[PDB]
Amino acid sequence: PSFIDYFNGIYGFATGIKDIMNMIFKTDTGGDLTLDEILKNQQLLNDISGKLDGVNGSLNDLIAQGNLNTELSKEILKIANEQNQVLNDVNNKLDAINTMLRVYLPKLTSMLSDVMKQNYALSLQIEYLSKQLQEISDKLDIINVNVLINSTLTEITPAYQRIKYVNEKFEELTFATEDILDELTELTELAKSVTKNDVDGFEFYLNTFHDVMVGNNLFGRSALKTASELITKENVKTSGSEVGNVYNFLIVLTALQAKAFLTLTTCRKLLGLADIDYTSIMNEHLNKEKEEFRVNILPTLSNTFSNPNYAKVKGSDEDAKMIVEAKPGHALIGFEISNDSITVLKVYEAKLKQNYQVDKDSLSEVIYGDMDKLLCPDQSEQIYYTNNIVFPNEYVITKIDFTKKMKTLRYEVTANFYDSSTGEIDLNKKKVESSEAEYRTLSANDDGVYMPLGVISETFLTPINGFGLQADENSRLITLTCKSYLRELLLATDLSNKETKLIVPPSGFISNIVENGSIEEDNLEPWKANNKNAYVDHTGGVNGTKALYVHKDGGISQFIGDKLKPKTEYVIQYTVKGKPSIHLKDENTGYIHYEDTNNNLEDYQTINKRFTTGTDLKGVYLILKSQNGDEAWGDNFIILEISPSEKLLSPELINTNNWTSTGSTNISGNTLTLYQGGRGILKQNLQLDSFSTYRVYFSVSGDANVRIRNSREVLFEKRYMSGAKDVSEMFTTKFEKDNFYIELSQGNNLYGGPIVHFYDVSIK
Amino acid sequence: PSFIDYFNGIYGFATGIKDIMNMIFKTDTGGDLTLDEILKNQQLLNDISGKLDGVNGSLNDLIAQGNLNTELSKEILKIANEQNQVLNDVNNKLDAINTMLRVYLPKLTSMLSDVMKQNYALSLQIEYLSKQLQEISDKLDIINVNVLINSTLTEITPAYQRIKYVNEKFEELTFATPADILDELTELTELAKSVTKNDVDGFEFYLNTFHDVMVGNNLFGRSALKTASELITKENVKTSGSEVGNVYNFLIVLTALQAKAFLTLTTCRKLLGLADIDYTSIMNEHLNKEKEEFRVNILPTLSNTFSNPNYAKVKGSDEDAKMIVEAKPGHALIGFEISNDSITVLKVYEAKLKQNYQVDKDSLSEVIYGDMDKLLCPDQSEQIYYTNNIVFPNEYVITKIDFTKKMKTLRYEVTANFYDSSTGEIDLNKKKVESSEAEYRTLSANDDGVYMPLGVISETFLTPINGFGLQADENSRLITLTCKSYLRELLLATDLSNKETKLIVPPSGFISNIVENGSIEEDNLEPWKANNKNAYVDHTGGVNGTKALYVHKDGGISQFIGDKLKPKTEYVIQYTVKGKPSIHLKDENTGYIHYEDTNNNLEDYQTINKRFTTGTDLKGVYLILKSQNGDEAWGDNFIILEISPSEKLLSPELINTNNWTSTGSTNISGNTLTLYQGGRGILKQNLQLDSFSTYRVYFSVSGDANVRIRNSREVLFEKRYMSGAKDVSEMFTTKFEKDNFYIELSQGNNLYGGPIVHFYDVSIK
Repeated sequence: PSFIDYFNGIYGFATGIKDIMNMIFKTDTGGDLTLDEILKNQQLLNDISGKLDGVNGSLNDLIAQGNLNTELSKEILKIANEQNQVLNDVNNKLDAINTMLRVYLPKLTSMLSDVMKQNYALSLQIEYLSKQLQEISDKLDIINVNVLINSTLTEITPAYQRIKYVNEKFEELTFATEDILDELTELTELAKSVTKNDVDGFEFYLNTFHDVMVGNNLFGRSALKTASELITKENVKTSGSEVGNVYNFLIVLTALQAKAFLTLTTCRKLLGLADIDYTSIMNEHLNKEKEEFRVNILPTLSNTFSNPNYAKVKGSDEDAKMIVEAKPGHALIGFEISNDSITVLKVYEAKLKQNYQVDKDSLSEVIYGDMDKLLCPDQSEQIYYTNNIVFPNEYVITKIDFTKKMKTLRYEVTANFYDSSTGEIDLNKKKVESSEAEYRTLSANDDGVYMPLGVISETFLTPINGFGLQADENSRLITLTCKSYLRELLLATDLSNKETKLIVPPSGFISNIVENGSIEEDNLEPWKANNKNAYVDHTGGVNGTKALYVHKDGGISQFIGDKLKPKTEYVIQYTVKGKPSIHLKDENTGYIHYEDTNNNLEDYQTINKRFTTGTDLKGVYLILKSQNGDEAWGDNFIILEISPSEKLLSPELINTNNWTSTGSTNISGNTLTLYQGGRGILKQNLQLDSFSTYRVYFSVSGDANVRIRNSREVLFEKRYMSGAKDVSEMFTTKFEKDNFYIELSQGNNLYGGPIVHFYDVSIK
Repeated sequence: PSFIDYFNGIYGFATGIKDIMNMIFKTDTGGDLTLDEILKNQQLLNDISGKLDGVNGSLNDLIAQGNLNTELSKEILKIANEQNQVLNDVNNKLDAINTMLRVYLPKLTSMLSDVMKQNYALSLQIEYLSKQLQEISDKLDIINVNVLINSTLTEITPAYQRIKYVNEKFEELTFATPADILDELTELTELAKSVTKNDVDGFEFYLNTFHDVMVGNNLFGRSALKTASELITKENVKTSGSEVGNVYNFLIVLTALQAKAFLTLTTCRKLLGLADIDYTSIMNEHLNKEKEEFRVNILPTLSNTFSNPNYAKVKGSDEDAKMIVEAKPGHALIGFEISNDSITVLKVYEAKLKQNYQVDKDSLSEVIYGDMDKLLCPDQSEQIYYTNNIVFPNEYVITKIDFTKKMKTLRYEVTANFYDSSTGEIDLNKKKVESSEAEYRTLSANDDGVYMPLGVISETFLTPINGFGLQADENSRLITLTCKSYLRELLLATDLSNKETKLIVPPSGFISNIVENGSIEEDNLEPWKANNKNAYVDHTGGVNGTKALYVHKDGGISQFIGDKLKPKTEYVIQYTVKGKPSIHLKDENTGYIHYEDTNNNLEDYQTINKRFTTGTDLKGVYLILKSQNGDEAWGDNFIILEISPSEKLLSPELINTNNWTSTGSTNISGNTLTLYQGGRGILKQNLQLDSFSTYRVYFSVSGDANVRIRNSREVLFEKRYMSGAKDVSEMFTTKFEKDNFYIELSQGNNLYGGPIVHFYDVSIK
């Protein structure tokens, strides 16, 4: 589960905790004593009143039982009235204490609830970031332990254990809370053990945690440094960059510390103790850790991130192409390639606001499906022009083309100028391509090639500065490495202690049209059941969800006709169990776009297909029934709009009307003829792109020589000599694109009479 | 944050804390055994007692004066007895509370006020030294180390953390010191109960283990001092001091930790009214054992030389200049500092000595020099650094260091005056050493500037300088100034012998500046002043945590500094400012404008530093900070330094036409020399050259010639230019000679008759 709200940085929740601490302090419960002192005085007055009241009762009873004289009874009544006045004063004080305690208890419960509210509001972010931390930690099963790591762990685990224990137990008890003192026994014990001055108390371990993190030890290193060196390992394959991962680590550390200080203040207030204002110390710790990370950690980190995983794939080698394009004001900020059933690529766009921030409102998601065929070949070889583009700062990638001509993979990137101060991207473009001199070829192999997979995006969505593809032929690996502006955004917003705003890449598809596809909201306001059957089976679904179910003949339907397009391709996906039947059906007209029937899926199976739409569209809706009369239940309904893929157009270039001939040579329609004995040649000027590839076709008879070259560089040249029946040849252009020409020639002396012929000479 | 005050060494704060502990012992609390007596119930218990005593007295009078004698009277006796029990409990509680409030509270509040007042200065000193030691430790590497270093760290980290935290917490809770006073006393008593509780892992246990690790009584006989010295002595560690000073600073920090820990322990045991133990004996034993360990097993194996900590790329014109870093009569050089914030500047500290090389705080003059980058660095034409480490004997203190950059070479001459160890007077008995000739090193011409030294060149505490050396690395193009100190002797004589120690610390601030309150830290601008009701002290502004001067409309903040100046002497101005300021050093009389800085759209704080000269009446000059036109701007860190004048190089001509001892057929016509072919004649001229100096000989020769500048037994230069000798300038040195040097212009041939050879403009410069 991911959160769509901003993250606000460490400064964000630091200021939040400061506000909560101010809220705790401003409250004036009693302002006279503490809880323990209140209860001690309560017991004191209880015992005093009990003894005095027993005495007075005994006196009154034994004097009323037998009255003897006038003066004796008079003085007895006088002293009894005086003692009763004293008892009334004692009882007044005791009732004042009782009222103080009765206004104390509920006030403290309300304060703890108000605390826990914002504490839980914050805890979700650190929960997701700690989940990512655990994901990166699982990869540490192959990194052997070093003396540095051993020492840092043995030094930090006690303080960390104690701080985590205190925080989690305080949260647990404050949640369990929602006389009362008998119920607050555990909370009071915790507050008394946490606010206790001791040689090895809680504040001691907090301070030593900070000192071992920032590195204020006499002869100790900063634990942030060792943690970054551990995270920044080559064997560890994570989704984001190194800046992002060490930033997540710093986030979890500062969150632990801030929650600890908050629990400390809340416990002090619960016990009625004085207010110490730990805001200053918390800010000192957090800011010192931030400055450590900024000065001695961040500069030596990489801001480039690649794909974490690969997948064996086979892609048709038939001239593929795609164009990951952003809108005029939008930019590219992240990718994700999924290869469960279909090889889909989601791309995130967004408007920028300032200091490379990402506008959450404008966050859009585009889909592509040509990655399989593009990146990986099926049977016959492949070529990739490996070159990591690196645009300068202030430029953000907006368009990334992939043009697979014959068997090459060439890509061109463009970066628009982004003003850092403002959030606008002007139409000042810098175009780079994959240089020629450095290409790498994957040989034809029966098994599939390893295509990138997973999330290619910074831990927090940010603009992309550079793009590159790499290929390894020894292992047939492919990697897509991008470059982000996270260092700049951090140094500008969070490491300068200013307002931060960040977005985390979500796990699901934002663009999917089917609302409540996962069916997590128990109320099916989007969906609906026609007949009194087919309901929400909570036990079913993708483990912890609420699946849609069908029994007899009543199918659950959802209207999604409007949010579609005509003839545009779409991708359907859904997990189901039993014998289901899914149909994307239109009420008007009997057109059936997607239909899935007859699937004895005893266990949950994930079906993913592609289709097209062609109808009125406005009257279309999704339907889930049961095959014939059986029962079945599904979940995770997804319908994605994949962007149309453009077909690579190939101009003929060569035309019979552009054959500059010299000497005895004749061009008849579509045939060329060079006569032996003459010094003639057929030169033709061409217009070739910069770093493109081209394919020349010839059908030649006789001895011939052909050279496609420039004045100072030659792309292709060959004398086929006797045999030249038919030949197709690939040739590249490199950084040239100027004054290129083809020469059909044959230089000999006393060869007269015979001739050489060319047919179907073409550049495609 | 330095402090200009005699840092009395371990002996100092040791005896101070011993006195404080004895005073704490002398404090009398009495019967303060009722700690679990809430003092905030005095009024309640007093009211209850005052209201119950009346009833008790009424019952007593009834049973006494009353004539009733019956079991009724017996029951009345029982009732009175129960009321008396209640009253007696209330009165016992009230009496305990009153005693604790009128005997136990005033004594302790006074005692703790005194404890804190005395700990103030010790805390200041030890906090500065702790900052320095933490910088050093940051400059350390502990990744790849032995088993002994690892064991010492394992053994010393927990106790160190515990003791440091406990000291800081006790200091905070004491400074904390009505319901607030009693709550703070409750916090102090909780901390005291935790510190003094009977467990094997108590504060005392950690103190004793800290001592055992400092002395070497651990598993491996490895004292923490030995690992500290081994880690600080490595080549990678570059600090502003020697190994002696750095390990002594380590010892100071840790012994101060221990002493303050013993003080907190005594204060806690007294606050809880516990049996006294007299930790003064244990404190003295620990500190003396650790000082003895340092003196015996650590100090002898340390080097008392300190070099430059940092380097900076810098260039310098090939123009020749002479500099004389000297100390006034009776003074001595005790430290330097090369700062290149904006321009290269050299602070030099001079002070009179008192005894055992102790520096006098009162006499701590500071001089400034500005021609260090133009002297230590070349611009575009190579450089020759003469490198030799001088080492004077004991009782001799450096007073003058003279750099003479005659040509493209660098060489220095040091002078050391005799110093009496017993008294504090430095006689005028001088020993002069120079940079030996045979060992010079050349930096080739390179477009990129050379790495000039930078940082504080001085022991951790200002001490006299014994020897000086310049070293140069050609491959790395580095330059280092390695000086030698007397800290070992000053310590063996004062501190490690348990005697009154007096140590000063490099102030880390241009004391020489004439702008009072330049940093503007004192909120009350008694020196400065505002003409109009505007331009005030912006506390939020300034170098992070300071109080900057501000200007808005047309009222500029001014400070009078006309007197403390000189006419035509060069000065350096420096100041940080934000906004659009306008700084002017203006004289009320005459419209002369010495320094003027206007039009600087410094949106962020920028540090402007410039040089200038003064020429006016001077007595009516003052500094002014206004805003350009009408904008606003605020600055801070105002500094005006008087740089010592630099002397220009005077190079004797030496060669005069009136001293040409000619032999054979040779003729000298005015400024031309002519040797006739066919004759056995030669032109010999005697010269007077200095010991370790360089000279440049210029010739314009026509014909075949040979020239040799040599002595009777050594030759400085010799060359036969043969056919072509149109013009030639040659550098030559003298080495350890300076006696009977002569130039010979000669050409030896047989049957060559008729032609001649001519020399012109032959000069030695």
